[PDB]
Amino acid sequence: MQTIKCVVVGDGAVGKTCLLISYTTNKFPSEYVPTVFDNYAVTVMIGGEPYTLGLFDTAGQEDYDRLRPLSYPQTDVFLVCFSVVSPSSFENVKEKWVPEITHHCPKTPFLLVGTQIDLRDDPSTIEKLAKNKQKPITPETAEKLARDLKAVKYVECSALTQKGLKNVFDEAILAALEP
Amino acid sequence: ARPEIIVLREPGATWGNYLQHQKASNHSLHNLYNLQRDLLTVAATVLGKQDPVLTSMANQMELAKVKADRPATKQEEAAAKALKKNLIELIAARTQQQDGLPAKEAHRFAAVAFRDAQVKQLNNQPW
Ligand SMILES: Nc1nc2c(ncn2[C@@H]2O[C@H](COP(=O)(O)OP(=O)(O)O)[C@@H](O)[C@H]2O)c(=O)[nH]1
Ligand SMILES: [Mg+2]
Repeated sequence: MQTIKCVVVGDGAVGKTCLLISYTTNKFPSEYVPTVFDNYAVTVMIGGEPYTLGLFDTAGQEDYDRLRPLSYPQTDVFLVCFSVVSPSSFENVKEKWVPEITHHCPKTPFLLVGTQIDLRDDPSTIEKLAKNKQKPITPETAEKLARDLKAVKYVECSALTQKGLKNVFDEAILAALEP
Repeated sequence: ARPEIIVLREPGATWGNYLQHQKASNHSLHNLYNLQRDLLTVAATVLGKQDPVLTSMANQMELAKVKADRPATKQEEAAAKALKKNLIELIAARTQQQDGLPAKEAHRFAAVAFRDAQVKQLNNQPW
């Protein structure tokens, strides 16, 4: 069977693990959220052909910087993640994540993925963001960064509401089946 | 622009069914995965289930065998060579963090703790 290996990468607390659990189980986790997603593989039918899809989470904290890339070999697509209510995480896409994956997997395509979009329209998050100056990241400014850093595209989702969730992984599968 | 994509979700740990077990001829990347898994399990034993990331990564070294084996690159074989040293440095750093230990004492503890746990693991490999 042909195999798609997808690796999810990004800052701590952006929602990497929950995005993976909500997508694979169709449930948002509150009771069991490991730091790194449990081992997962599934059958995907793509144009009548069966593919193995393997989804790999990572630990984004700098303590693991020398251990994290052990899971990069043979990766077919990366998901580079940031929360749309964390400008800090958006910044690290440019300065840490894309430099990291392109140093190890220099021709492997990647999507830029915005997470937690249900917090864009939640006052307390905007309230907290107004203090020390920040606003949520918009699809516009995020699409620019994706053009700049040569991501396949920008996609967006909420693990909590499941909005856009299916599409993120459809696009990833497509980006994996490429030149 | 787009094929019909249907994901066949299944409940539970099905992933073991998807592993490709057949070894490459020279320089098996899969064998590399096995050694790295063994090293990560040793560091997880030392840190004593205070750090579940190491165990999760060991688990991933198995999951990684969903991709068919091939000969390893030089960056991959060097990474597997550098891994022990890097795990010891993590343990060391952690021991300065949690405990009061000065860096050189922490490193010494880490090297010895790792060496000894590695020996126990090797001597507990089943027949
Ligand atoms: N409101 C909301 N919260 C989320 C979402 N995804 C994750 N979270 C929360 O963000 C925190 C970190 O999520 P986690 O999956 O562990 O992030 P990770 O460190 O990148 O793996 C947790 O408290 C989650 O409940 C989301 O889509 N919406
Ligand atoms: Mg996580």
